[PDB]
Amino acid sequence: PHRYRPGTVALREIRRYQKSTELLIRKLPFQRLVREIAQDFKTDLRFQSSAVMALQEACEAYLVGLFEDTNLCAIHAKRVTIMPKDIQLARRIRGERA
Amino acid sequence: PHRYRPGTVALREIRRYQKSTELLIRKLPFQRLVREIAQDFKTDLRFQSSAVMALQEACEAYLVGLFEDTNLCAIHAKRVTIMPKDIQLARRIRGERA
Amino acid sequence: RSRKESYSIYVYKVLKQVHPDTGISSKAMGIMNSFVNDIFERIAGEASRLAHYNKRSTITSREIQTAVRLLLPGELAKHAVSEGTKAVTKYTSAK
Amino acid sequence: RSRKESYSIYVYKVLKQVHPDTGISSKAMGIMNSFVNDIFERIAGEASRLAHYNKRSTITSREIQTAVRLLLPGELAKHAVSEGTKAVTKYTSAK
Amino acid sequence: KRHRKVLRDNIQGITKPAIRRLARRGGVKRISGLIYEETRGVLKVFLENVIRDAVTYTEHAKRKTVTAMDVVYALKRQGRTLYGFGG
Amino acid sequence: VLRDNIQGITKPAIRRLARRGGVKRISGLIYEETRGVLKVFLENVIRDAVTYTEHAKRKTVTAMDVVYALKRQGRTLYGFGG
Amino acid sequence: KAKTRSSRAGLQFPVGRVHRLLRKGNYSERVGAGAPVYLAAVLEYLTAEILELAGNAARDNKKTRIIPRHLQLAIRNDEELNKLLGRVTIAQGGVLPNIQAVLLPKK
Amino acid sequence: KAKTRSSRAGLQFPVGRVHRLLRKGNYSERVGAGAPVYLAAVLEYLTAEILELAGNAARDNKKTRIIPRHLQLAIRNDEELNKLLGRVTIAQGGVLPNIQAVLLPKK
DNA sequence: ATCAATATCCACCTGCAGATACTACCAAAAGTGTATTTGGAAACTGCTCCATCAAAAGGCATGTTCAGCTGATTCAGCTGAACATGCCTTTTGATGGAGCAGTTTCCAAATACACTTTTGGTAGTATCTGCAGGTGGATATTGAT
DNA sequence: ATCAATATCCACCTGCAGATACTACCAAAAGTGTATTTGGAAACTGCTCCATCAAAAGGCATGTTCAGCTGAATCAGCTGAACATGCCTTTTGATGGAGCAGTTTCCAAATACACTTTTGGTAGTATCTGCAGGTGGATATTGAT
Ligand SMILES: [Cl-]
Ligand SMILES: [Cl-]
Ligand SMILES: [Mn+2]
Ligand SMILES: [Mn+2]
Ligand SMILES: [Mn+2]
Ligand SMILES: [Mn+2]
Ligand SMILES: [Mn+2]
Repeated sequence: PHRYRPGTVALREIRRYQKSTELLIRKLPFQRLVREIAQDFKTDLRFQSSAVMALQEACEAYLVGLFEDTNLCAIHAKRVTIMPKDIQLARRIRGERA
Repeated sequence: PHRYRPGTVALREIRRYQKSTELLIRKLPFQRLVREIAQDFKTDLRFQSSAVMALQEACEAYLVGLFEDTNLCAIHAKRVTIMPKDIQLARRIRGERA
Repeated sequence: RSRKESYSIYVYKVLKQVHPDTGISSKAMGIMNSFVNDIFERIAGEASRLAHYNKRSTITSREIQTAVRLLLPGELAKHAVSEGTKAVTKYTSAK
Repeated sequence: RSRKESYSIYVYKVLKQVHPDTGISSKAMGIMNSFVNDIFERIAGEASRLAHYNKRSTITSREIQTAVRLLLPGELAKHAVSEGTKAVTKYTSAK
Repeated sequence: KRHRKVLRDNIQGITKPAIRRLARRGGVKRISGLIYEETRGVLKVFLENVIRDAVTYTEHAKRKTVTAMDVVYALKRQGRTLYGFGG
Repeated sequence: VLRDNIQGITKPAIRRLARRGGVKRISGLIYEETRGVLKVFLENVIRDAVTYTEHAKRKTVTAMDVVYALKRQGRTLYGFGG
Repeated sequence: KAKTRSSRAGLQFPVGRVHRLLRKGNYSERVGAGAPVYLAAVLEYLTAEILELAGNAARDNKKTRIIPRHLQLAIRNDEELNKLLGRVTIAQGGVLPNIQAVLLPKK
Repeated sequence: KAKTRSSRAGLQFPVGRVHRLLRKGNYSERVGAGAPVYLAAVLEYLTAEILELAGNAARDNKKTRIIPRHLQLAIRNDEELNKLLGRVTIAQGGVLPNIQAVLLPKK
């Protein structure tokens, strides 16, 4: 009953996802989240389907980029594990919460 | 013979310099450096007095801000001493390079 | 010798309404001028984009209002909007 | 059904000049269209500002040129400036 | 008539595996258990900000439908220029 | 006693900037690192300033040339016009 | 006979000048009559808000003349103004007193 | 003998179109005759630069059709295009393969 | 704990750099009265957004198990901080001219007009053909022993 | 260093989606010359204000000493990775309905335009005075003992 060691499959996944371009969040749940948030600003809105897809492409690219910065913050602290404090430092230095 | 401990004067200077607004680089050497760099783009240039001063205000405000972010990166790695790698992380996450 | 316009007369007048016994240095006044010109440009630029996106040739107070909502943080925007609307009302209700 | 214009035609001509046997997906073409629109606005914006800063009411090829030098990095600026200068010189002399 | 079903708690549709996948694309090898909730909060802030601006353009235009272009202009305003959806 | 102009940005002056930035303790390698960063900053801003100078057919860099440079570099400065 | 548009709108800021700056800035082909009024009032409002807080900072430091320092203290201590002006440098402003906790001595 | 201004200037990109976009964009009162020529040329040059590199990435991946991924690989592997487009997201572009060295196994 | 050395605070002074106040003249705002432009009001499209639902794969949730990472401990050796001086660089102030910027001039060049020609974007169709995704099947890679 | 389990790779094969490619066009653009106005390059000066430059004056380059920081080596507890198992949702593909973007025509309002009347705002300068430090002395902080 064989087993890959901790880290091996994580590396395999890094290679797989850095090679591909498909969106990583499921479509319908993301769509519901957009509609919920927008509905809290303004009732009775409709969305072009491409508007939702534009939002998803932007959200994902933003989060991927943030994780890259976060990873660099963890490594700077001599860790390999990302923590909330890494995300917070990344955001602070980016001026999203300076 | 009297002696303040490592860190006591450093804290004093932080308090002193954070209270004040005077420029902290001497004027003439800054002016020279500005003229030198400018000479590579166009020869025989003059500068208004206010041009050099705008440059020095901008440059010092930038460096002070960068030292704040640098300090946060040192502290993130459980140090109190800023190092080149801290400046380098801060610049990377700012998008100023890499 | 040509005329170099600025907002300093008006900044000074607003200073006296708000703090009648308070003055302002020349440097502080230059910062206030920079401030007014910056926000002018931000608001006018957003309004211009808004008109262009809606294929309109005209910037009205409605483009200024929406620009203010896009550019100012919450509470600032609310009061700016109410001040803007008040001034336009006063200006219309004035033979 | 009203006409929605794009740079597609011209992007595709340039593609065939550089890579005769290479095609392009419509999504890729959407990207190229965004890119051209984006660079147009950036250059036109810098040119507008530059003309205003010098109290000129005309955007000439000299404003476009300086805008290009302000916006593009090193080598791309050099080569863009040559291709722009050469298109104008040719255009002027080709009348 | 019918009236839309109540939307609530849809931030949880941003699941732990979807967040791990995004982290993997970002080069991340190991992920603290607290990351998932922190990421949902960051995502919500980002989406709220961009949707707020998009809806502002929708309302300014007097439409009830958020277009791709409303989103593209909102993202541009936000210094997050996106190519591939018009403009 | 000739010395490089960049070195006229001295250890004590860099130390003062750091202090205003809230820094308590500084590695010896910071001084040269900071000089490199300062030079890149000055290069980028001066290049744009001089590009505006040249465009206005001038031989004098104005405060406004610097102000416009700083603005397009995302370093907007208040107090020197514009 | 001739009344200023500012005085009609109840403003210190110059409605006429704002109108002209809108015309000659190539923002649009046309400019509605309300637009300069609205814009002038917004700019006045924001100016009043900063001078109010800067005046208070001058008062706190036993001073009657507003300097750049007082503008910086006003702006950076106010969450909304700090955000509006997050990418702006106030010449001769300095910074807020702020020392990270871990740098403080113990005993 | 109606000649296009593009043909006169030696360009694939549309000079007339660019002239009109500059006019309708409220950039300035007037637009010089050289301006749209110089600008169409620059835009053409940059699109050739991108398509050359993207076609290469397509060929490298044994493909005949350029897709957004090839555009992303071209832009992000070129120092200058990466800087020009540093604040732009290419939809369906993905990222460059890149694993920080410390994360690889062993010693 | 003491005791002292040095930093820090506060009240008071006062000359002057740098404010506020005053004045006249003129650019540019506002008043008047045509002359263009525009952006909803109404009145219709067709599109596309919504919702619905059925089938089924595919990814999600959960529990178990343990590898190896984080963070605590301790510590030695290294490195920056503190500190006392005289030389060197900076700063301060005043001289000559480089060039800004003010001003008028006039023509090459731009706008506006209103015609003619051409294109590019379409809807309609056909029509091909690059490649997604699936199958073997050969070949690394990993981890245990 | 061997071998076994399993992920990887690669090259073929289909049947479409999506791309290319015609029409066959035709509405909107673009562009062809006239009539027309005018922006700004050019050439001249004068007066700021900038580079220089030499005297006055106050930071910094320096070497030594040791406080306490960093980074190393070790270890334990616990997190978070991996994977097996069960099954809930999202994905996919339609149906039908209608909400609403997107056009087109009147034009009554709303701007722009050309002219003229006036005045607010600038820029010279004339005064006025907030406060930058300078003093004196009292107290708090720091660090040794
Ligand atoms: Cl209006
Ligand atoms: Cl031109
Ligand atoms: Mn080729
Ligand atoms: Mn006391
Ligand atoms: Mn189970
Ligand atoms: Mn409608
Ligand atoms: Mn005092």
